[PDB]
Amino acid sequence: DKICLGHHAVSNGTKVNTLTERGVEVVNATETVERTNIPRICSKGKRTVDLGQCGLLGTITGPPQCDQFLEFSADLIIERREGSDVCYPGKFVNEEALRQILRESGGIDKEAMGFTYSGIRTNGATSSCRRSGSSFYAEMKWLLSNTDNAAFPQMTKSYKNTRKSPALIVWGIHHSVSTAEQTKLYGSGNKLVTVGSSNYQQSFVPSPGARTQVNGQSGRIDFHWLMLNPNDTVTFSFNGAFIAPDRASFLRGKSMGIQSGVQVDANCEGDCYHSGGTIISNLPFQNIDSRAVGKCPRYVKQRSLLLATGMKNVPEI
Amino acid sequence: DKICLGHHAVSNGTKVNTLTERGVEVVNATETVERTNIPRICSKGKRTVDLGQCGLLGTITGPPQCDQFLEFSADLIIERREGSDVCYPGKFVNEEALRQILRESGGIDKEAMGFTYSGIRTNGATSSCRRSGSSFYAEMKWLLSNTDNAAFPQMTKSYKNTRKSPALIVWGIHHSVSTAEQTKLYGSGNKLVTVGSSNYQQSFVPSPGARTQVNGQSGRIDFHWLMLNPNDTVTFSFNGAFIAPDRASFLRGKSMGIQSGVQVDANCEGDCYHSGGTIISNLPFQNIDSRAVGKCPRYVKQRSLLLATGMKNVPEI
Amino acid sequence: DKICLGHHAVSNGTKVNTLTERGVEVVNATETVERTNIPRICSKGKRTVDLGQCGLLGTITGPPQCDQFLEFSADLIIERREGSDVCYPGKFVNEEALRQILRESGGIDKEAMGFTYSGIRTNGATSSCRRSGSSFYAEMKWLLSNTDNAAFPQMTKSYKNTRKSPALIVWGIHHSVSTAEQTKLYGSGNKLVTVGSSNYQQSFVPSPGARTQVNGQSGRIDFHWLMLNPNDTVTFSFNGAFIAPDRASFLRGKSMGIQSGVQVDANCEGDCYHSGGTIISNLPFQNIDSRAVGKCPRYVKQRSLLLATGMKNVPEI
Amino acid sequence: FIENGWEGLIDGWYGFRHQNAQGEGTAADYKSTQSAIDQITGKLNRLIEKTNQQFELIDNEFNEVEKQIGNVINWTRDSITEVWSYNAELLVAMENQHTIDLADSEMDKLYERVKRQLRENAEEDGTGCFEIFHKCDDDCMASIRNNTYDHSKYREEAMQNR
Amino acid sequence: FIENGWEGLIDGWYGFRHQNAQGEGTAADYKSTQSAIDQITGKLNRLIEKTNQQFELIDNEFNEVEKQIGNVINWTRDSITEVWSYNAELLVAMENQHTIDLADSEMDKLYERVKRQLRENAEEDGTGCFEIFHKCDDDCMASIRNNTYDHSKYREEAMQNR
Amino acid sequence: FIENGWEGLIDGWYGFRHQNAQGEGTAADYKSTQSAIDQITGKLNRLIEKTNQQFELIDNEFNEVEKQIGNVINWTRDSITEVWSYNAELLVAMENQHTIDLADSEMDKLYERVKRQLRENAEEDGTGCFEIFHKCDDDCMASIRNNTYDHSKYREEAMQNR
Ligand SMILES: CC(=O)N[C@@H]1[C@@H](O)[C@H](O[C@@H]2O[C@H](CO)[C@H](O)[C@H](O[C@]3(C(=O)O)C[C@H](O)[C@@H](NC(C)=O)[C@H]([C@H](O)[C@H](O)CO)O3)[C@H]2O)[C@@H](CO)O[C@H]1O
Ligand SMILES: CC(=O)N[C@@H]1[C@@H](O)[C@H](O[C@@H]2O[C@H](CO)[C@H](O)[C@H](O[C@]3(C(=O)O)C[C@H](O)[C@@H](NC(C)=O)[C@H]([C@H](O)[C@H](O)CO)O3)[C@H]2O)[C@@H](CO)O[C@H]1O
Ligand SMILES: CC(=O)N[C@@H]1[C@@H](O)[C@H](O[C@@H]2O[C@H](CO)[C@H](O)[C@H](O[C@]3(C(=O)O)C[C@H](O)[C@@H](NC(C)=O)[C@H]([C@H](O)[C@H](O)CO)O3)[C@H]2O)[C@@H](CO)O[C@H]1O
Ligand SMILES: *[C@@H]1O[C@H](CO)[C@@H](O)[C@H](O)[C@H]1NC(C)=O
Ligand SMILES: *[C@@H]1O[C@H](CO)[C@@H](O)[C@H](O)[C@H]1NC(C)=O
Ligand SMILES: *[C@@H]1O[C@H](CO)[C@@H](O)[C@H](O)[C@H]1NC(C)=O
Ligand SMILES: *[C@@H]1O[C@H](CO)[C@@H](O)[C@H](O)[C@H]1NC(C)=O
Ligand SMILES: *[C@@H]1O[C@H](CO)[C@@H](O)[C@H](O)[C@H]1NC(C)=O
Ligand SMILES: *[C@@H]1O[C@H](CO)[C@@H](O)[C@H](O)[C@H]1NC(C)=O
Repeated sequence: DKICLGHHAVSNGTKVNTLTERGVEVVNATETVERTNIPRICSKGKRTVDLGQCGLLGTITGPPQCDQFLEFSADLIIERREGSDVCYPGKFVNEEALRQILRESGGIDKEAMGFTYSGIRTNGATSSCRRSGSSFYAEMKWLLSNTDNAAFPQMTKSYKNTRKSPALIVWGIHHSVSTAEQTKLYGSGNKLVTVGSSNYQQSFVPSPGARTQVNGQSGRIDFHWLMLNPNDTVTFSFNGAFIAPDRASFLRGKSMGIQSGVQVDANCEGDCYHSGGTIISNLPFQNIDSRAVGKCPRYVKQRSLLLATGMKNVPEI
Repeated sequence: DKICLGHHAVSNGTKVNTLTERGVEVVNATETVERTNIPRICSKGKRTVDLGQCGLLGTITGPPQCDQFLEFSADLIIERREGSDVCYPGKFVNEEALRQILRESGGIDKEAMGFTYSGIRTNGATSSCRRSGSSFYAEMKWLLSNTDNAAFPQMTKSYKNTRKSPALIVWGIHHSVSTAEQTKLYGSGNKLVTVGSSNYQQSFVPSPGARTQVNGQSGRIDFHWLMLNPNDTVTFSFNGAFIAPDRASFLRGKSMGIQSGVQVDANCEGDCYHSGGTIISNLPFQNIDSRAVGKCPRYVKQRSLLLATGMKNVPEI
Repeated sequence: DKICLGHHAVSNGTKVNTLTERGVEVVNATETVERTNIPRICSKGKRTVDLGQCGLLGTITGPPQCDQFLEFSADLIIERREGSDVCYPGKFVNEEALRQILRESGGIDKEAMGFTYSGIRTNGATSSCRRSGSSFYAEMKWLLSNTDNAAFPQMTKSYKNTRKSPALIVWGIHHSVSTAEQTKLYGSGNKLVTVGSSNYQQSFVPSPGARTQVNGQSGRIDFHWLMLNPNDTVTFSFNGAFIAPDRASFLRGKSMGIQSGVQVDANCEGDCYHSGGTIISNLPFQNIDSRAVGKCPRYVKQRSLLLATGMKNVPEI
Repeated sequence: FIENGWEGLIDGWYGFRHQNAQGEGTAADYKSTQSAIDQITGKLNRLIEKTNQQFELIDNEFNEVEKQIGNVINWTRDSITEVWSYNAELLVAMENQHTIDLADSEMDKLYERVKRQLRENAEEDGTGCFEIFHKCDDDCMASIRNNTYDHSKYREEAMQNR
Repeated sequence: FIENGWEGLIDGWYGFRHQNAQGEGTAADYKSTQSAIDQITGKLNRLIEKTNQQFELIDNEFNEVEKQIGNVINWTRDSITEVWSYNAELLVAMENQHTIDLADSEMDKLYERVKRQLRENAEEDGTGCFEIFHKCDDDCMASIRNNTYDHSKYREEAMQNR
Repeated sequence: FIENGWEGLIDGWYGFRHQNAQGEGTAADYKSTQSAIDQITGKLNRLIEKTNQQFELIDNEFNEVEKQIGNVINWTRDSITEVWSYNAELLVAMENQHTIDLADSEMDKLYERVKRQLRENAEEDGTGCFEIFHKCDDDCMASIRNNTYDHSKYREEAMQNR
């Protein structure tokens, strides 16, 4: 007579690593590092806007591509490689900070500033921003002299933020192709555009000169911005070469912005996004993209880390 | 006959977490995450200055609020929300870097630069900086023309740092309310203030224009600074719109600066500070303030992590 | 009769630390924190350049000290404390970013830009950059008027990057000792140097004035740079006070740059470098230099952490 | 068990395999199996937990950020990547060691349970079997399996045969 | 002990509880209790240690720093926060497992000590008790407790009664 | 072994030390020694591993970088330094505890192997020795050492002498 104790085993166990050995055979094991990617932007149940050809900063200035995005509202914002912040060539000082601001803004909310103008013109346009005919940024005003070579009266405009949240103010300096064209637009003399607030004091001057041929133009437009505190007032003192703001932008709520090149899919749900798709996983680690954003597992160098979920597999000799 | 072995237990054990279970009952346990805060700045045995209404940067320029802080000396520096670096409206370029410099400076030590002046005035004042009458920054000089609309002679001043530590130099550009006022102060023409040293070359120009009404004034004063190396010389070449430095600042030793809104308490001792008080704790972790500074336990998301200090509590059935 | 089991011991065991005790005696133990340093730059099998007296940025502009480094090629780049980027006094805007670019560039590759000039001079020199006689930066051109006080014709030059990698472009603004000298060189009037590309729009103006006496001169030269994309064109519009680029720099491959004060040793091999030598170690941690670069063990505060490689040492009573 | 596992035990982790007179039989022990399973699943539940912390963009793969802040960002991200790789590999290795060791400990618990359950009526062959020195039919084996074996019934006969 | 702890043992962690003829008695064992206590307090001393590293301000809650450097600072601080939260929870869990296991190991050490101390003069009932097959008054019990029990005195009588 | 190690055992970690009639002898056990050695060297190979991640300069000890970005860089580097110091000390401590415990476990494995190897022909003195109640010359001791001792040969005599 005899009774025996023992444990189970299989002819098909899996190798794992421990403190003392590399590659012991256990009965069962599971993966802890996620490598499966879903090549779509899983946006099921999320207010999503696909900026497409419209650059994120453009939504504040409003080039034609952003005409449908002047007052968007979203929980998830997607930037595309074909996007563009400008129609007339230019760029934003502190552009990436503004992008990071708008990505989590939940959308924007425009509001008229009420800038009335005296003895100038306010309908400056161009063929780089074509809306039917030669047009301009929908949220801006291209101010120049009345006729040609005429003087620009030294003007001062002010705007009080009568709301409870900071107001995104964006203006623009125009660098002409030459001092002759700068005179043709705003008159002779060195123009000065000073901007003031309760915590802002910068000042700007145009830089006429010859540049490349971006979008058909050799002139440029510097875009500048500042955040206005509640009950605070912005003051613009200018004498030419000034792209005046027509409407302020107020942040709606909160959101998250990603950059991607894959299509939107409202069928799957995901919180971890990267440019290649969505990481739908419950594993604690991932080896897909180190710059993944959202609520993600931690990125690790290793492609696989097998966690043992069974005992040691001693083969039946 | 029989002898038995066993262990203790209680009807009042505490739940902890392990590798294999969540919420097992052990006999005794202690907390590892600190949540108790002392709502005061425990400064027992520390040379402390409470800047109060005086902004930290003001101690270099010396507005009236900082008259008692022109040459302070401290181991712990406290900034207050009611502080202010300026009396006449203005701000510092690279202000937070200078704040982080002064917080660990152990205090400052002023020293006259010996700038003598020829055919101008050096007693420019204002009502925003009131010391009995209209006054100015105690460590600065407001240079303008002799009478009114008069010319400003192109001047050059130099200062050699005859000491063994870097000298904090701070000057100021004055942006007037208009070019007419800029002429009323320093004469016509575009003024230029160039500053040079052995590792510094910046240059500045005034920006006359209309701004808001901070402290009753629409003009501004840009405050700039640089660190001077031993045996190195600073050179100021100017022709108007210049707030000249009267005294240099030398760092005394080392210290640490915090921002808080609670009162000082010389009865308790603490090395871990935040804006809400002092974290007096020997625990390895804390869940009070992630931006706590000093010698602190590590901040963690969890409010509680019970460490078992006893065996498993099996109830007496 | 009797048979006994047991384990070994020694009269000379080593103390280690565990979870429950500090300083138990084990039979054998090994060190995990590396403190041994080799006070040389172990560069066996690596293409190394020792910049010596030549500053890293100088290799782009080419002061005399960098005449042998105009087109270097390396896997390991060593900066020296005696290095200098300039001969005529000046500095680089965004200098450390350019240094970090050149450290991992694998070397540089110059290429003529083909800038031809009309009615000016292109042989401006100085005694601070002495190559036999008064000379200048080997990769630059000092443009001024033909005779003296003569006008500078408003010029525009363009360069297309006809290659597949970004082209490092570097130009220079000249700040003279005075407006009188600025007129003596480039004529009267405020000069303007605008620079444009497909993603760059900056503009610059000279700052004449009196400064210190670095290398015998009181004037300065601001050095600016930009990276050119393939098939993109840079445009320089200038009217004086301009140090024009003669050759562009193209990055060769990849490398790594260190700063050190110890001599090169091609006898030992190492991947972990610091300013004091090379950390040749297989241990997981090090306590030599926290700013060590390369493929290093992790820096830790502790000088020693003994890992037990033997059993507990119970002395033979 | 000492150096062999039972590939035939396909309905449980641990179990009893006996032979007396009616032949050779094998059954699975539910208690120890469920204990080890509950511990391992405890580990799984601990290590699958979702992190509720959201991180957003700080650089840009369309328009490269400024070079200095970009190198600082890359430097920090690579440092944190090293930290999480170390934590991941160390975590998995430690948890694997503790898992194998806890399974072994459960086997020892079962074996010692049977040993004290049989008292002086059996001996240890040395390979995980209990030599019973008395007649033990299927009802006696099943009495050992369901933890109801009374050693007083066979004490005189077992010791007398030993 | 097998499935019950003694709430009456209020002067120690482990101990002996016997009954023979003079009644039922209970006392606490000092050696094992002091061993477990010393190990646990070793853990406490290890985990309370003060960090001597000072960190100062790098942002500003009165005047918000620039937005880009602020988002990089916040990003880094949140990353380090995740690291320290992981390290904290994992540390506490692991230390708890090792603590419970070390207490169990101490109990086993005491039990096996008594088992080898009694030799062949007793048997294991299976629930942490030693059935002594001879007269063992309070002096014999106290001889087991203070680790002075001589098995040769009762060997003939114990084996004869077994 | 219970409270003493053999400084004379200079050719192995564990081993047998006996005395019968021909004198007193000592030899080393190769199997357990090689097991513990292989585990410890496994730890060494795990912890020596080279990190293939390259980090380059982000500050400058010749020309100090700008003050704000410099304080952010220093702040981040000090944070990561704290993380790696914690990971280092905790790793070494945990690995030391597991090392000592695994050595003890190997000793227990050898001892229990001999215990089940001798069956009923010996008793446990309580200090790591097996009292054999029969004549056991050097061939019998060496039969225990090489794991070939047959307990049936001495069973009648051993039990009869016990
Ligand atoms: C193709 C080429 O290289 N030739 C350029 C030539 O383009 C350039 O003239 C500019 O050409 C563009 C189109 O290529 C436009 O026609 C420019 O005119 C407009 C515009 O539509 O943008 C006309 C418009 O009425 C103007 N608006 C206002 C408010 O003034 C603007 C404006 O003048 C400028 O955009 C501001 O810089 O321009 C036209 O100027 C010439 C110019 O020298 O150079 C050739 O080499
Ligand atoms: C209340 C309002 O909106 N009205 C402003 C009016 O304030 C402003 O004049 C300024 O008013 C302030 C007080 O509100 C001061 O009185 C200014 O004068 C002083 C000053 O004390 O600051 C006088 C002083 O002598 C001057 N010092 C020197 C060294 O020149 C300074 C100096 O001129 C300026 O501060 C530099 O910008 O000013 C007074 O100018 C007027 C101005 O247009 O605008 C009304 O709308
Ligand atoms: C020693 C002292 O303090 N005296 C200075 C005196 O140096 C300075 O004149 C400058 O002196 C330096 C040498 O110390 C050079 O001689 C300067 O002349 C040169 C140069 O070689 O750098 C001559 C050269 O032909 C010029 N090149 C061109 C292309 O124009 C340059 C050029 O003018 C300047 O470098 C540009 O700023 O200079 C010489 O000017 C005088 C000047 O006021 O001040 C004394 O105090
Ligand atoms: C292996 O483990 C995984 C995860 O714990 C589980 O889903 C799976 O069913 C297991 N396999 C077996 C055969 O039990
Ligand atoms: C529980 O543990 C804490 C800390 O280790 C200790 O101060 C306290 O006295 C313990 N409680 C008891 C009842 O021993
Ligand atoms: C102690 O350990 C080290 C590293 O594991 C080894 O090189 C050395 O030989 C060991 N010492 C002895 C005496 O075995
Ligand atoms: C940072 O890393 C990314 C890849 O992760 C790279 O594309 C980018 O150029 C790097 N930034 C630099 C080198 O400044
Ligand atoms: C960084 O976080 C703090 C809160 O911890 C917040 O107040 C601040 O606005 C954040 N910085 C940003 C959003 O730039
Ligand atoms: C950063 O730390 C280094 C030393 O590691 C120090 O030399 C440098 O000054 C620090 N940067 C500061 C204080 O801005």
